Amino acid sequence: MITDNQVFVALIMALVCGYLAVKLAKQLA
Amino acid sequence: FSQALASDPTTRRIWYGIATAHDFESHDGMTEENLYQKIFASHFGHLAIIFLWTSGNLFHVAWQGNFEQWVANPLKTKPLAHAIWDPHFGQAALKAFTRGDTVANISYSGVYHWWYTIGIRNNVELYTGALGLLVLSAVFLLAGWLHIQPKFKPSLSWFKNNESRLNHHLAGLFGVSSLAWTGHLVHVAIPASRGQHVGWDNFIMTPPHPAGLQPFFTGNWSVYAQSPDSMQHVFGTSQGAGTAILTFLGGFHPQTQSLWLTDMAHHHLAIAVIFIVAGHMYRTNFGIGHNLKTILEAHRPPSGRLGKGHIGIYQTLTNSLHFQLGLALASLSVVTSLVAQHMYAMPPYAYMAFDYVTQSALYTHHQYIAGLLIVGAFAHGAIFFIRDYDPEQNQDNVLARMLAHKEAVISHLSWVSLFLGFHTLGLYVHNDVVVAFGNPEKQILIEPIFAQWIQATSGKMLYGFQVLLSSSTSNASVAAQQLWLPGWLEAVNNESNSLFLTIGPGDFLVHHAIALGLHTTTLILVKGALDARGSKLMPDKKDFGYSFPCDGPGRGGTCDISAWDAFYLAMFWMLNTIGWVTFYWHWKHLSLWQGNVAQFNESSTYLMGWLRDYLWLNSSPLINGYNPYGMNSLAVWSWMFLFAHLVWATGFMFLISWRGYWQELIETLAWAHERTPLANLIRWKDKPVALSIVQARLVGLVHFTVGYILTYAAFVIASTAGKF
Amino acid sequence: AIISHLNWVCIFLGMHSFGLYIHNDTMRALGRAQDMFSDTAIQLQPVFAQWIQQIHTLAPGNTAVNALATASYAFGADTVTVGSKIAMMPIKLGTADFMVHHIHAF
Amino acid sequence: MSASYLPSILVPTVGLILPFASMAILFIAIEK
Amino acid sequence: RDFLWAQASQVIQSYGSSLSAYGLMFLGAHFVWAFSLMFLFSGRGYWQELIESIVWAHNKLKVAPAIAPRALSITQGRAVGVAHYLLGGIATTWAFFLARIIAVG
Amino acid sequence: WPIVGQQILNADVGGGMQGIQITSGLFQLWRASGIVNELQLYVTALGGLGMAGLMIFAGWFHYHKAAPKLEWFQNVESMLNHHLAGLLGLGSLSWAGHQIHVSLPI
Amino acid sequence: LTPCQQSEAFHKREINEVRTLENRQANYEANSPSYLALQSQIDQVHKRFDKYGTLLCGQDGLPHLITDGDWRHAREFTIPALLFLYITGWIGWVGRSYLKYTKETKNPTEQEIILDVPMALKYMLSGFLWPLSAWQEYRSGQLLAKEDEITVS
Amino acid sequence: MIKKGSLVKILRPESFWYNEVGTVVNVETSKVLYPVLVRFDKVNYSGLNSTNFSLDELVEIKVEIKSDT
Amino acid sequence: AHTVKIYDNCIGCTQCVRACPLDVLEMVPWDGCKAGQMASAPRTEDCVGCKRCETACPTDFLSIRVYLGGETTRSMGLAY
Ligand SMILES: CC1=C(/C=C/C(C)=C\C=CC(/C)=C/C=C/C=C(C)/C=C/C=C(C)/C=C/C2=C(C)CCCC2(C)C)C(C)(C)CCC1
Ligand SMILES: CC1=C(\C=C/C(C)=C/C=C/C(C)=C/C=C/C=C(C)/C=C/C=C(C)/C=C/C2=C(C)CCCC2(C)C)C(C)(C)CCC1
Ligand SMILES: CC1=C(C/C=C(\C)CCC[C@H](C)CCC[C@H](C)CCCC(C)C)C(=O)c2ccccc2C1=O
Ligand SMILES: CC1=C(C/C=C(\C)CCC[C@H](C)CCC[C@H](C)CCCC(C)C)C(=O)c2ccccc2C1=O
Ligand code: SF4
Ligand code: SF4
Ligand code: SF4
Repeated sequence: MITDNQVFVALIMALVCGYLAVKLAKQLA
Repeated sequence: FSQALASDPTTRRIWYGIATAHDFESHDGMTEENLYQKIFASHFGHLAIIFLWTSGNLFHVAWQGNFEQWVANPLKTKPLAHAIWDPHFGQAALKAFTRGDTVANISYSGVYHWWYTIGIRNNVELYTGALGLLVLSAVFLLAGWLHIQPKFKPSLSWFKNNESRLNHHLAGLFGVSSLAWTGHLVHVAIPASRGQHVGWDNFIMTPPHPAGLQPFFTGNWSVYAQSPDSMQHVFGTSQGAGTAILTFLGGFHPQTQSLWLTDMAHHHLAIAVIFIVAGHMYRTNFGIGHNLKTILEAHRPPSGRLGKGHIGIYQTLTNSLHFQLGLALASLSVVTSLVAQHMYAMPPYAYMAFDYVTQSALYTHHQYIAGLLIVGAFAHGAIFFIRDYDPEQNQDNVLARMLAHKEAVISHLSWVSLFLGFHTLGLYVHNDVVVAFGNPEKQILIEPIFAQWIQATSGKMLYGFQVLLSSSTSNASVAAQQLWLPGWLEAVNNESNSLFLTIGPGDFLVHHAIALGLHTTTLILVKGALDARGSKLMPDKKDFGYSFPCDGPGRGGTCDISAWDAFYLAMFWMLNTIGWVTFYWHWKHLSLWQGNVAQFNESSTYLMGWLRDYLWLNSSPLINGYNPYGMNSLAVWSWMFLFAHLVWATGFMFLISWRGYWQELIETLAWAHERTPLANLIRWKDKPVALSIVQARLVGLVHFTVGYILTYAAFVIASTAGKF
Repeated sequence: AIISHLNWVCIFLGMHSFGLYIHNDTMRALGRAQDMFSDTAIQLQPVFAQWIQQIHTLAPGNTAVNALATASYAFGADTVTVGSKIAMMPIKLGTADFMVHHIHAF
Repeated sequence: MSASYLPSILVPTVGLILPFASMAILFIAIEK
Repeated sequence: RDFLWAQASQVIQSYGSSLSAYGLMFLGAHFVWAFSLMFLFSGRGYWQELIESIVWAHNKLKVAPAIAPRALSITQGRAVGVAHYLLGGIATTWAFFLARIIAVG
Repeated sequence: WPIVGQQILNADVGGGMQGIQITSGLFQLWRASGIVNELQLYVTALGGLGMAGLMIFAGWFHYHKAAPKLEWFQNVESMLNHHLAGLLGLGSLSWAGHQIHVSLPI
Repeated sequence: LTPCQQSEAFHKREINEVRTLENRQANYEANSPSYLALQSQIDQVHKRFDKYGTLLCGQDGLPHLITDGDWRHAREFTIPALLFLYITGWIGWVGRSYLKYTKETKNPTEQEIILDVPMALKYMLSGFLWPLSAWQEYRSGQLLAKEDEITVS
Repeated sequence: MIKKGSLVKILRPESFWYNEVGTVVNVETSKVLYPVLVRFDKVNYSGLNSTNFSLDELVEIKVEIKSDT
Repeated sequence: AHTVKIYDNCIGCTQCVRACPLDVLEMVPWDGCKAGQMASAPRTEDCVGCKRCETACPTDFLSIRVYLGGETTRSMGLAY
């Protein structure tokens, strides 16, 4: 129970990895 | 993502996947254009790391340190760097780690400041500039990515041009940043010098000299040299100083930093002149003039026939990146060893003559990196001879004539390596054996009269045996002794400074040994590049590349035959030879710090004096970092010295025993994996294999290097800070 | 199977016997960890093989009626024979004999 | 300065989560 | 710290006495031991490329021996390597076990 | 010897003779053998020369002069009956009968 | 750096070395024959210092010397201890080279390197005046070689 | 066309044995690209004696006939 | 995997398949040699590259070359 902003940063890092896969799928955009 | 390396159902794929990750010329689908492009991007991704790490160096000094308490009393206050925080550390050791000024645990600074300058006090100052440096580094990276984007790529006619940035990049960097550097060091850091604080709003309003510009504009005389400065000086109080553009002493200044920023200001004046004389030389050598000959891509000219131009034939040197790297890491290495040699006789820092631990850490740092750059230059030179050389084009010159008779050169180099050994080490064995028998006088002592002549050049007028600068009446001595020679003679006639020390036996025989090791190292670095396309043991060596195991264990054996094997052999000599130079240099200061110079020139003649007085006596405060009683500050270092001998000896696992034994053992481990119940459900991905014959020696060289580096990185700090 | 058994035995006797060396050398340079290791220093050492020496102390007379002395004075406790210089001593194990004996076994 | 009130109290996880994250990220990359 | 360090006071501080040979052999056994580091690390391929240059100098003056100069065998190099790693790796402790025990005898 | 100043190795041991100290246990073995006078050293040495020569004239006998067949070596049964009884047995008995009549001089 | 007959800091080393040797010298009885040789050994010690004093020697007591070619010190380098090494070594080397010239012929080359007739080893004494004759024969070696070397390809 | 048993000089496009003196073991008319085997005294690292060689290789080594007294 | 390339120095003394462990090479009738055999390696996919034919290869410079290439399960000689 410490560092709430760090928890949000770890969560957004996992979401950025998922969005990276989505970016690979989009490609042309 | 290399496909040929991808189809490798073993763990080895990852190793080269990181080992050949920077090996861009051997990736799959590699072309001529993409090589320079991605390597250019790595240049920009490398300088960005340098500036990010510089920003961190400045950030931790701003956030932690007693530098404001240091500028007042810089001798007594021991310098600090960054705070230490570790829940593993015992309180008994942290009570000794915290000493000096701060209350928090802070380590001892080793990287002593080069940019002395002012300090900008402590009011929202250094972390802002560090953030600006970091953001400039990031934008530098983003600018590289901007160049990578389509339609914004520079063509090959931007790197491979005699008429290109070889002109404007040269005369433009250390020239604009020369007038800027001079104008922003001797005037921006003139408050640190004298105390003439100037806000960044009126550079014109604040002239340091009594008169500015107008005396310089006159062609008769600068009217700036007729101004001396008093010896008494403080950063805040001038103490009788009479400002001048040039303030040369010619001698050891009271404050160790330069000569009142003389040397400093003279640099970029000379460097700007270096560009004024160079930027005009090669500018017309280029001319941006396309060749009139259309015999280079037309239908009319086919086949080989003739070259593109008798003067133009230099594409093998400009097209190849390994040759350009072999020269960029070579000339910089010449200047690197020169820079290292110019940090003990001409110290540009203040209070280095009074400091002890910090000085011994910077010289050997640049010394080891000098040896590194030398090896990198020669390794890429070998790669240039393998993947880029062509005997059909460079025929009839002197470069192709070399390797038609190079065996004679290798013979002379081998003879030198044997000669300097049988006598240097032979003398050493005589020294030890005759000193052991109780007869140090029977020892065949040696006197480097050549190196003693350097002391005669210092202007001593009491010698009297027809040596240089032995009489002030000689016209050669009278010539140009009007201004700076008075400080010269006064600065060298002292046993307290390091301007040309005394030289004798224990001083010569090590220089003889350094010549031995360096000449041997030179031969080893050169022959590996010469016999790179082929030899008598293996003439098809060109039919592979740089990193390959062997040709086959037959015909006597081809163990360690590739050019990469020559590199892996060369690194061993690098560490030991560059360690000989340091083992020698570590006595030329600890002998005078204790004042007992009679220890060296009397005991260093034999190796036993090197064994008992250095590897044993100086290591007392090192090993006594954490005695079985009260551990103190030198604990972390006394631990590293052990962790070093671990990592170093860890390399002996990868170097003494080869790879097949590990194959036969890993197969037993894999058998036990699936045969064991419960654990049989767990399955891997890439098949477990041992390291490659090339990667084995490379990783073991990594251990033999970093373990040896830490072996000497822990002894210096503790042994020098234990006795001072 | 033979070498697989010996392999795991070697690794267990290595990651501990020399592992404990890394451990203790860490505890000292780290600080107060070696201080709290003293109770463990009482462990292992004088825990095993101590009773073997005590067997040999009481071996004469009891399990050796025709012997008026032990196998060697390295067994007899507090019994020291000196001829101007010490000949043998009741080798009181302790501190790190369990350490070096397992470096040996490794 | 900050002493024991600003950034040094959040460092414990900063100096260790990036190693764990880096090994995890590179392992996910090689698993691809 | 207390073992390999305090022993130099009985092996080196003996030149003024009669135990000087155990210091020379001590410092000279490291020589042959590190001389084993020449064979246990390098390979016959590079050294065989090293002879043929010397044999070229030997063919320049015809001073090349009839017995064709070749490198050591791949197995013989390791046999000599362990021979020196042991000889240089025993004579040091041979000089050490015979160093202190005479001074503290 | 005095050639190159090496006479510093002559350790002052005492007994009117200087030289190099020995750690081979020769003096302890000789004292445990009852040897006192120097004459008993030379007689043993001259008696060792004879046994040393006889073995050269033996290894040169069963070969260039004689030679047992191959059948003489499969007698491992007859070999252990002479190594455990002729060498180990008579050896442990011959030296036993010595230190019973040579113990009292020590 | 002054010579040791005038360097007061060198004779003190002679006194100090004999002083360290004297404590070992006095513990034993001088009348014993096995230790009467120590006086002859210290006689060798004494007879050694006087010759080195003539050579310029370090003020510290560590006796230095000259290799620049100075005619006053040619005895430490140039003439004696140097030229004889060159001659003696090369008297062996050019003798070996002459044996290399006679290393061919009909009898096997391996037999004429190793199992040589002792007579060639007895002829070794031929080279009294190597210099220029050896230079002629080494010219002929390079000549008859006719640049016949290894490929290095 | 030259007679067998001639003293050879190796000028093979690959093996730069710059005129290593050797003798022709035999001459074969089978007509291939690398036929001639010669006694090569310089025992290569492989260990054998005679290897195959081209038609280039040797032209002549005596160079004289009647002026060679 | 590995890349097998046969020189023109072949004498056809079958030294390859004699030495060779898993029979990478193969003797084929040829019209330009003394004995009349030539070594050919069809099963280069199964080649391991142990380099034991260059030992038995007679010629001054060997006649059977195998340049080191990629590594697969067939070329690593592993049983798992
Ligand atoms: C001025 C002066 C002087 C003089 C000098 C002289 C007389 C000269 C010189 C100089 C020099 C002379 C220097 C140098 C250096 C060098 C180096 C450092 C080298 C190098 C080389 C290289 C680097 C190479 C590389 C490569 C290879 C090997 C491979 C391939 C190719 C290549 C090229 C890449 C003096 C000092 C006396 C004094 C002061 C003044
Ligand atoms: C030191 C030495 C030496 C010298 C000398 C010698 C050699 C010795 C000896 C010795 C001897 C000389 C020994 C012995 C032997 C003996 C014996 C071996 C015995 C016996 C007896 C018996 C066996 C008995 C039996 C019986 C009977 C019959 C009766 C009843 C029963 C019974 C059983 C008791 C030398 C240097 C040379 C070398 C070696 C060592
Ligand atoms: C142990 C050993 C192996 C086996 C090596 C293996 C299995 C590598 C083990 C690595 C493990 C997974 C730990 C790796 C982590 C390191 C502690 C640090 C690396 C982290 C980064 C620097 C990459 C060889 O393959 C070998 C080959 C040739 C000569 C000697 C040897 C040898 O001694
Ligand atoms: C030096 C070296 C060689 C060459 C080793 C040689 C040439 C051994 C030389 C030893 C002899 C004894 C020296 C030559 C002396 C002659 C016998 C002449 C002696 C005549 C009188 C002095 C008696 C290898 O073959 C080798 C192989 C694999 C890894 C490393 C190496 C390696 O380091
Ligand atoms: S590296 Fe290994 S496989 Fe290659 S020649 Fe050497 S021992 Fe043989
Ligand atoms: S190794 Fe070469 S010469 Fe021998 S049989 Fe095979 S192809 Fe022919
Ligand atoms: S490459 Fe290896 S497996 Fe293939 S034929 Fe040659 S020796 Fe045999």
